[PDB]
Amino acid sequence: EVETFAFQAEIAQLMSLIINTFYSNKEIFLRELISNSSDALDKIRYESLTDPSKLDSGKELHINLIPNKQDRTLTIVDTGIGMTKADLINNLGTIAKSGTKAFMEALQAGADISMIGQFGVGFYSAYLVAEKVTVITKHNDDEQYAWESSAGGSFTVRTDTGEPMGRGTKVILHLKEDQTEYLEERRIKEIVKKHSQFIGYPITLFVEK
Repeated sequence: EVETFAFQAEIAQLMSLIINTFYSNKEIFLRELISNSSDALDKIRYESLTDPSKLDSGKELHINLIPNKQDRTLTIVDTGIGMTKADLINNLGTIAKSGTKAFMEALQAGADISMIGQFGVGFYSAYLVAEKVTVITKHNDDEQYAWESSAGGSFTVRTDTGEPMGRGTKVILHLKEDQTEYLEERRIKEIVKKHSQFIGYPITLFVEK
C-alpha cells in the first residue's frame, strides 16, 4: 500500500532550483545530510537524559556512510531520533515553506546554494547529486516507514517491508550517472575532512569488498 502525495508548491520550487541551477560545488550535499544526522542524534541524546528507556532501541549514537558502486548508491545512516509518518509527510520534519521563502529571498540578496542548510532545508540538497532519494526511518513507538521521491512534484510513503532498523534514519541517494565520484573512498574522506571535520558523533566510512 503506497500513498502518493504532491509536494507543496514552495518545496517543488526549491527542488526545481536545486536540480536546474548551474552550480558546480555539489559536494556540500554531504555536509548537509551529516548536519541533519547530527541534529537527530542530539535530539535522541537530550530526550534520553530524562528517559533512558528511549535508548532501548539502541544506545550507540553514530553516523555511517555506506557507498555501493554496484547499486550506485550512497547511504547516510544515523541512529538519531527518527521520524514519524506525519513528520515524513510534513517535509521530513523541516520548516520547508518558511525556510524556502527565506532562502529564496537570501539568494536574491547575495547568498548562494551552499547556504541552503542555514534555512532548514538542507535535506533537499541531496538532489544536487541524486536522481532519486529514499528515506527509511524508525521513531520509537511508531512503525518503520519509507519515503521516496525522484522529484517531479511528488513523493511516496509506505510502511517499510525491509529489515527492521532499531531507531533512526537512513538516507539512500541513488546517484546521477555523472556523480559517481561520491562513491569513491578518497573523495568521501576528503569532503568529510573539508566540511564535517569536527562534529559531536563518530562517522564510520564503510569500505567495499
